[PDB]
Amino acid sequence: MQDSTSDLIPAPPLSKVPLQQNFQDNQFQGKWYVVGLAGNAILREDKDPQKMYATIYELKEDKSYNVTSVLFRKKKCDYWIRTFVPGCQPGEFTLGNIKSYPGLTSYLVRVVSTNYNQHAMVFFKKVSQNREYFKITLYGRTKELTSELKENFIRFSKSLGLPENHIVFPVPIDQCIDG
Repeated sequence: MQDSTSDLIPAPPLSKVPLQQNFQDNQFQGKWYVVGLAGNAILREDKDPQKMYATIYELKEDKSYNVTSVLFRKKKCDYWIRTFVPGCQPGEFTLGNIKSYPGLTSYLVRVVSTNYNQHAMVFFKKVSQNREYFKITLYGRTKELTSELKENFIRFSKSLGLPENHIVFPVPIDQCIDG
């Protein structure tokens, strides 16, 4: 080292960090296909790639979401649920009961921009008693998306988020409706 190196990129603006308008819970609740995964505390290893899964957002008549994440087995798909609830208004939600929770310190969720006919992007941020990690995902609320969406998800995140940490889309297809 000790020579010209790669520190060219300037401070990345929020341009990769927009937020959904006043979209409503009562119609937003649905089932997306997990299509990319990036965060500072996320483990993307070439040796051990992450299989993609699915998650369904189901609102309840009490400004709250019960979210079902679907996973793949060798020939079965199973369900597990986490809850999400809007903070004070639409656009901001939290997970669990971090106010009442012991080792959960601060869980805030804010989807960036959805395109429910193609794709949507999530900004997930949370802390445990003393751990700080955040994750951003892109998934497909439709049966199919675009083949450009692969390069486009990398190039958009790359231009704004460069290769800072574990920010990639190690998510193949393998939709569980085909199994």
